Amino acid sequence: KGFMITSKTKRLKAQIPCPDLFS
Amino acid sequence: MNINPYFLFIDVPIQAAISTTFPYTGVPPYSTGTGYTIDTVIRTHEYSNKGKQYISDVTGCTMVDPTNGPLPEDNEPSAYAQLDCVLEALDRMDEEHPGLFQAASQNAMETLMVTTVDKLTQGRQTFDWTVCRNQPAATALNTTITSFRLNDLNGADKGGLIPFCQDIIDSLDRPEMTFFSVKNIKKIKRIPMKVKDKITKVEYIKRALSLNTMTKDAERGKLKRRAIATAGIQIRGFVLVVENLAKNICENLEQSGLPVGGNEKKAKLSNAVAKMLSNCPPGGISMTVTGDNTKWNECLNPRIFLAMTERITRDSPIWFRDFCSIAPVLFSNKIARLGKGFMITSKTKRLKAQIPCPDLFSIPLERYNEETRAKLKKLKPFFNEEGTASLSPGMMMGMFNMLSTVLGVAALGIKNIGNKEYLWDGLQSSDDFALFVNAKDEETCMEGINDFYRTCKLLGINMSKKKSYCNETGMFEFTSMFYRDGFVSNFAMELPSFGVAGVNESADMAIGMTIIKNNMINNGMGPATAQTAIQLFIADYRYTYKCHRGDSKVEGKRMKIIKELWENTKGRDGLLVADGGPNIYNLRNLHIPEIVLKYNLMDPEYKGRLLHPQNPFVGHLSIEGIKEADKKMDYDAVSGTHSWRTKRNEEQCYAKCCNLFEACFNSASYRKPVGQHSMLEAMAHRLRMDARLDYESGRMSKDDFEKAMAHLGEIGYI
Amino acid sequence: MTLAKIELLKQLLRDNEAKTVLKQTTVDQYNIIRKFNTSRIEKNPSLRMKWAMCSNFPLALTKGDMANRIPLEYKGIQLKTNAEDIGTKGQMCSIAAVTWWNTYGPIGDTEGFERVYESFFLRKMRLDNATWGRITFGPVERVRKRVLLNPLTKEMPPDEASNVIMEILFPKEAGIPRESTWIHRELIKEKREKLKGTMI
Amino acid sequence: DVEKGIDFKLGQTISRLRDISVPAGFSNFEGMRSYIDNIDPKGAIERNLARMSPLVSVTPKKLTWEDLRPIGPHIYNHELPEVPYNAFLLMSDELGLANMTEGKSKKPKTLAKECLEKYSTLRDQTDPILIMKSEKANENFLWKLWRDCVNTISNEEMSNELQKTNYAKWATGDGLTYQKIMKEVAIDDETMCQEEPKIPNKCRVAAWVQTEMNLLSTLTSKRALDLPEIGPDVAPVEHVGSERRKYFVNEINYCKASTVMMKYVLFHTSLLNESNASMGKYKVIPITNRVVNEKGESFDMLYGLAVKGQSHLRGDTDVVTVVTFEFSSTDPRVDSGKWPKYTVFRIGSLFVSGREKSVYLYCRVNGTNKIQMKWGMEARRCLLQSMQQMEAIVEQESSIQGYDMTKACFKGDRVNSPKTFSIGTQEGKLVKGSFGKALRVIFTKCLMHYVFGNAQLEGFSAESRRLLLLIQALKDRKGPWVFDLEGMYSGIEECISNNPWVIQSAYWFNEWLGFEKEGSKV
Amino acid sequence: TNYAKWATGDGLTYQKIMKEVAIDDETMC
Repeated sequence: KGFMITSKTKRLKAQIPCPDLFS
Repeated sequence: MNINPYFLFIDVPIQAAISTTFPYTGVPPYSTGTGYTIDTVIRTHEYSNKGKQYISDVTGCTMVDPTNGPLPEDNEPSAYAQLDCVLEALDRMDEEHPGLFQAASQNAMETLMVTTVDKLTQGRQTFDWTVCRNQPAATALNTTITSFRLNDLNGADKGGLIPFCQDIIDSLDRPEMTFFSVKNIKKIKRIPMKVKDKITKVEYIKRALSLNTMTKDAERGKLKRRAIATAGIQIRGFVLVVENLAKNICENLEQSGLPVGGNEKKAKLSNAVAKMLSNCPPGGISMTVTGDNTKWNECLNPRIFLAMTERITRDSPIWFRDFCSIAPVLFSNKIARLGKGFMITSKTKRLKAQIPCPDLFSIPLERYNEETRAKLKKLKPFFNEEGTASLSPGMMMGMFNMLSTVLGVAALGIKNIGNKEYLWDGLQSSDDFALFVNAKDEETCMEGINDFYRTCKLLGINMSKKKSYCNETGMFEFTSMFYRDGFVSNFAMELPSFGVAGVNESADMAIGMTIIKNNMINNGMGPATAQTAIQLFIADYRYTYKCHRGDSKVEGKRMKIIKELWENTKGRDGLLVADGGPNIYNLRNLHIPEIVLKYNLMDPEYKGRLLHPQNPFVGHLSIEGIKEADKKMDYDAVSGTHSWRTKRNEEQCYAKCCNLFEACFNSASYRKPVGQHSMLEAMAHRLRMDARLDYESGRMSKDDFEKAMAHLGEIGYI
Repeated sequence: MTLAKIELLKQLLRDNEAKTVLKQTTVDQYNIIRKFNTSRIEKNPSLRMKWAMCSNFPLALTKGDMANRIPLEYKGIQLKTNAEDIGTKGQMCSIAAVTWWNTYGPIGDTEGFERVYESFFLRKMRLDNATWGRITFGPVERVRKRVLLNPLTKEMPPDEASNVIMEILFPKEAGIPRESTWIHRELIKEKREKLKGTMI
Repeated sequence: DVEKGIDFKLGQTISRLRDISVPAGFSNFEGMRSYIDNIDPKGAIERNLARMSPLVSVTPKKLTWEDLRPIGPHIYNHELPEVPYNAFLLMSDELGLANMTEGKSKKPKTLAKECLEKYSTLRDQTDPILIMKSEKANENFLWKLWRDCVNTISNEEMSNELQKTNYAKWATGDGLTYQKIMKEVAIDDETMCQEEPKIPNKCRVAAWVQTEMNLLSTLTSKRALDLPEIGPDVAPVEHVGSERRKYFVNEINYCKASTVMMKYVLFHTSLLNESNASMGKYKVIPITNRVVNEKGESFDMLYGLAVKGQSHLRGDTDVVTVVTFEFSSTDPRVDSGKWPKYTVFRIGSLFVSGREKSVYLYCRVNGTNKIQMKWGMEARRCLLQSMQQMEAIVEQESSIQGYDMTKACFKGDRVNSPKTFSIGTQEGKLVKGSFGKALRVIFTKCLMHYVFGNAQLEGFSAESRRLLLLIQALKDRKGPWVFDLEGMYSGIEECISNNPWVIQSAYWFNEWLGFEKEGSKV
Repeated sequence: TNYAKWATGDGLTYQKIMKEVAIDDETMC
């Protein structure tokens, strides 16, 4: 599924898919 | 080289170029008002905190009484007005005028006995207690009338304002109070219904005495915001009567700038300055104080106004004296509503919530900002449990303009203190006063100015030592009108009036041209300026209604039809600017409606089509505004296709009853009907006569007649 | 229409509120009844008018047979709609139909304007035949005076003016002529004759 | 019944309220009524004054030139930051993508499409060169949003709405908003505090304001301000008016401030139209203008693009967000203090006549409301404010000598020299200026009074008018006296915080006051 | 139910966004 990145100040999350692991 | 616009004043006097100083072309300041309202309450109580503090046993709200209080020992604003000094000023005014008080009071009483309740429908938005909001005056009055019907209160049907005020005063004693409240029931949809609600006597008294608040956003030339207060319908009658009485008194007073407006005020200003210049002794100096009063309503106790009302009506019927003294009583025990409350937010969770005023003190004060912390720590003593502030002392802006002006004129007219070798007189109007002091030297001029300042401080009036100055007579400013060496420049501030009036094409055009011509007459707008104003207004008018010249290649829905009409009709000088016609208006003919102006130049087909006797775009009910353009400005227009109206943005009961009555008696829409009988029977008789006449003329069939008469008999009138 | 009037009256009376108000308020009190409108006046007429002119059908047309003269869409341009209305109970329309009416449609009568708008045409006549002269650029001394803005055919107080207007254009509802119609009998007959033959 | 009279008696609650609403020292309204009806004051005012403390008085002090001091000394201080450019659109930096057109008026979307079509290099530029990302905005968001703008403008479909509708939501920051909860949770929660008020920054005198004031007040070969015709002039008075009007427009039309004013008016008109027509969809709006050269060629100028957010607002004071991308020929690195609010690129270069000059795109997020949105289309009244005063000026001259001078004041004649005002300065030497230049200066002053207008400007002008009138009185030797000078000065100077026009007005006021002080010796 | 949403912390949940914005935002880690 890739990875998950998150901004705590904005309280936002998003999933980076495997094909986009270097973008 | 570095440009500098201020250098224009090196080669020109400031008054001549005063118009450019004012930034009356940008966006006026606009806005929660709860903070401002709380600050106003805080300041009002602070100025009078040394008065007598007691607790009202009719409502339970704290009251502060500054009248006859300690004499101020500092320049700070003081509401401690001495009653004896007020009565002395009133007595001096009475002596200086022949029975003016009696004449004014009698005329006020006479016009009051003739006034109807519906006069209360005029004005601006008013506080409605049935919903505890701000509603249009007409709707608020209608709702209060409806509510009164439930609690055995009547007099609105009786007509005149006397019964309405009488049963309003009665309502304050009913052990309960029933009315209809809006219930936004969930069904998901939120549907509003009427729910029969009841409140006790104390709650009703508080609601009647409450003063709703709003932010004065429309202001143009003030950085700091002020709060304007709207009162309920239960004070409108009394406030109206007292204001009319004060207007009657102040109109005769040559020292009063109100209610005269326009060139009349300039005439008064110039006449007064000329008078004072004439009256100066030989070699003496007549100094003019340009004054701009501040805290003009946060220092005026309503008790002083009660005393003024009683003294003004010294010789009048007891019933009228009692009636006209109710407004000062209601204002002396008023309560102030408090905006919508502060808003608290946490940024670590992106959360926010507005806190309603009743919950102001449900939160630890350590969470509000330090400024609001202090505000609430100071407002706690007068805070009502329901979420209102007890504000007895002082007045909110805009209520007693005439009465406050009369008090100011009373202060002005003393004209001397201790028989000192000077005199003073001036102009006063609703928080703006210009004073003139004549003496034999500057030192005595300022002795007189200081004496007048002290005397003002004895009535709650506190002239602003920061917004005022003094100079030699012949140069000053009054209510934003500048006088210098006989030249009174009407400060050009009517610029924000050249936009389309937004009522319809022909009416908007007539209003704009009349505005241009009136500005030319009054403000000295030069002919070139008027021509350019015509140009700009025509540009805006064409743009706003999507009707440019038919020849021009602009594209649009109506523009294609305008293009078609351009060549489908030969006479091209008769079309209207709303039909892409060429502009014809100039300075010489701003007073003529264009339809009559272009009547000769039109074509027979064009004038027949446009000026059709019947137009689906013209309706009878649309004629209401044909007289006055909302200030009620008179404009001259012509019936035609361009006289249309825009779409709209016990209600139906009254509305359709009145509409049907108008449709039956077409004369009603113009002049007040007369008759001592029920509307139903008048309509029934008129309709019976009309049906008979229609049949006898052959306009109605026999079956139609029989059906109509059957319906009328069912109505019970045949 | 009188049958429509009686049917509307019956339908209105079917509700008890209409029955109680009509039988309660005398004819004189009608004024008060009329003044109980919403008073939800537009806060900014300029913005409202600007927005409305861009809407599909801002014009509020009164229900009638006029609409049939014009299609609901002419030359691929929408003019009027058959959707019902609540504010005015009529139909909706657009300035396109107004411009078309100014272009084509029924041709009315031109007689009425010769006399009905007599004051305006007299203003134009006084302007056209006026003679201009020089311009004096020197300072002008002006006095503030109470002046009549517009000429009047026969100046009269407001009440007499209203009574005369009713006696002119409202033949019915003329009970007991006062001591004002005999004074203005010539004006009454002149205006009556002039305005006869109109449909405004 | 005529022997009875009206009956209006007070109930119980109202009577009690009247009883307790009597001034101090009374115990019943009957007592107050009797006291007022009977007691006679015969010098109560003097008795009260004879005891009131002598520490209360107007404090009358005569005002001399020395007392007047420069207003707002903090602008001089260099420790404070330079004032930034907070106006809605660029004024002296706008780059006009100009396309010659036969004269046909077309929809703004098609006009922008064609203007970009002419300049293929800038239309197809896709690799930006970030010159500066200001403080918070994201370069990726702004560049992608601008690319979507260009694609939408250049798309074949007439629709002018963003085709993404989701990237813009975060580019404009619409989603970065708090979520409102009910009062109960806020009461219970302890971390839900109240935001401290955000006061404006205390800045210093910039330099771009003066340069823009100079540049917007100069003639340009390009004219845009056009006005509708009026009817034939038959009276002599309207003939004189027409001559004056022509002499004025021949001067104002060619000043760049007129072009800026027309650009602002057109942009705000288009913004209002889009907002009313489109409520809850992101829109693309070219910043269009029309410019006629002396030869009569009606160029159409594209000055940039703007994304309009979601304007679904019932009220008027509600804010709607718009992001502006503006073509310009100015590299901000020359003066980075003027552009701390702008994230810019370098999207190429262009030749005007053979002299290559760069072309950058200034991107910035901003917000407006229906009130300012309307006033944008009412900004044309500046023109009127420019004419009225000058009209008065001319009329004054006409009062002196009989004939009409509008040709004499502007250009002069064989009997009277051309009228010259004092307009500027250099090296401490004040310089004169033609009548037309003075009219231009006044028009630009009015335009700036609009563009940089807010609460601070009103509070500054309406309160410095006091000092203006005091100086006017002093120049006429009226010997004006003042009560609390420091109060007026504090009132005025509590408005010079961050408005560029307010700071420059304070600076010019101080300089002119110094000039008046030095010239008062005579 | 409305109160329990914030009492239990269920309402304090981060918001999902499209991968394009997240990649284009440099503050998301």
